[PDB]
Amino acid sequence: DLADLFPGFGSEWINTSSGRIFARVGGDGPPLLLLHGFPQTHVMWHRVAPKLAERFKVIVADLPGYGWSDMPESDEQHTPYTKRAMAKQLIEAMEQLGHVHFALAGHDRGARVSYRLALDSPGRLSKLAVLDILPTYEYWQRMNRAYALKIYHWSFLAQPAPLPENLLGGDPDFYVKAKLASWTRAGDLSAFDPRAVEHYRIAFADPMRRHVMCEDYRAGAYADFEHDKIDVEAGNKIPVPMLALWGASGIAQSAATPLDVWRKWASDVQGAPIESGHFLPEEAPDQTAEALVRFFS
Amino acid sequence: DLADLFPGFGSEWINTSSGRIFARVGGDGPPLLLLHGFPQTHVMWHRVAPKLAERFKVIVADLPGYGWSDMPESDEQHTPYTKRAMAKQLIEAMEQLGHVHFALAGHDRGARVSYRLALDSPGRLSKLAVLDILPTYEYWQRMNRAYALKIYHWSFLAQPAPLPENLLGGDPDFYVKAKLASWTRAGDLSAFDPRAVEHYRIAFADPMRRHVMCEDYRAGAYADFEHDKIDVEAGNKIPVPMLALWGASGIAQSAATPLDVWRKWASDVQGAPIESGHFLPEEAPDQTAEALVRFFS
Repeated sequence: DLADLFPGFGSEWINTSSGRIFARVGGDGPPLLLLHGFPQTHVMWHRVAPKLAERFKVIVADLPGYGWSDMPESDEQHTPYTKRAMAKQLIEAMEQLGHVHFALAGHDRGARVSYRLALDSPGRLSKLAVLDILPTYEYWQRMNRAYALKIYHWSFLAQPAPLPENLLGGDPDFYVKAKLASWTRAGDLSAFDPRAVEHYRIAFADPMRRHVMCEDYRAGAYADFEHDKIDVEAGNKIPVPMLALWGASGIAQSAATPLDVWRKWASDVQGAPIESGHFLPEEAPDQTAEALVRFFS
Repeated sequence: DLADLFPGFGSEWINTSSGRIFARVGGDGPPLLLLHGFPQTHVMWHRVAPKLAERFKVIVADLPGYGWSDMPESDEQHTPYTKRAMAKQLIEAMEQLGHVHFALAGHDRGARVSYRLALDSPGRLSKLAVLDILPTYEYWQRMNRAYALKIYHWSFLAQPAPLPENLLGGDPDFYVKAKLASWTRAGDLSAFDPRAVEHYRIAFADPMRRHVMCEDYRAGAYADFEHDKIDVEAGNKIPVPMLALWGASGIAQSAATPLDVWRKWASDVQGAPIESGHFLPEEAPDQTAEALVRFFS
């Protein structure tokens, strides 16, 4: 029932100290790690990874706790699902492949892992691409009526268990599809490959998977914010050359482009809007792929 | 079978242009309208209404669309569930009883109706009490990270239909009990009369009632905020003598000091904290009733 959307990619279960990371691996050349976000899995890269795999060893991983990666036991502080912890786990996973210095592109939650990784261990990264995020700190700092309605799920999923878990169980299929549709330029699922939607839907149908996503968001409200706040206050910038791509209808320039935001977080950032909703690699795969290839090569 | 929590009170089905308002009616003396909020019905006054009914003609109304009141069909602007519309409907309902000048105490959503009533139609009110609220404008204006996590439901229930409705429908009992419990001081259902809880749960079990509550919150995020915004930016103050009561562990006190906020909205406001969570009339019936008797007398 689950299509293989990365023909010619191998499938690796990468052991780490916190559990297995699942990854599709293809290509040859410099290693490039691609991290999806919510509510998706690695298959969201299915339209762009083949193009990346022309020039790179492309590692398309499920985030810890997402997709087919193992789900580490969480704790009161949601530690394993803090971006610091997920970055540490993915660094460990890349080390199991002998990749200690790699390029990194993350979308959504994966991009939050990615810039936290860049902040915590910039020596691991040759280049960083983040797709359609601002740092978690920025979202919370920007919090106002408009953002609270737009990213209500940041506060909804951060509610204490089991409130979101129980509500999500009310109609998980609807919810994951609603999230997918509502953040696209189209407003429907037509930008997505149906077989990828089935990947997302099946992952979301697992209550334990949904709980992990809530743990991720709870981290996003608490530890991840605090971690970012320390960096803002210390003036710590990302020293890795980075590319920030955003959907022109994701979250753009009401009073500051993402580029102006990322410049405060990174010393070397280039940016471009992509004609897309949130799901750049699926809504605008050619435009995301060429931007990524141009940047990483 | 639902309990009668208002022994001696009559029951009135009041016709209005926007549907019938259900109300319990007891007492004698000056008319006093009591409005409940979310996720409650008029029965949350059942501990304080009989005390009030010694001194006042107490009309304990279900909000439009709540309890046993009719549910006007909403529209794209959530118009019947805007506090302005509900206020107008309750003015009509009161006019049906011959009450064109009355005292008004509202809690939660009902308090939002109440202060909007006082802004739109102050000549209708002898005195106004609002329980555990600040104006909707103020909640939205103070919606930073901490407050967005505290009252996430303001943004979650305001999401476009049928997203909240679909999630709420899986286990409505859980959600209504979770909100009742989470906003009390004790954090459980022990403040509530079990028979009252059953009223609330039964109303919440109706998907149309749930939809109405979301419409209320949708109005709260849009039209209500806009109406409030116009008044605050115009410096329109409530001229009706006002009592602002709030729970020391309630919702209003976590955004800001309530009396300071209310003094910006009201030319003649007194305030007192009550040791209580959000549900002042059920958590602190004696203190609430005494505060209301003293103020309205």
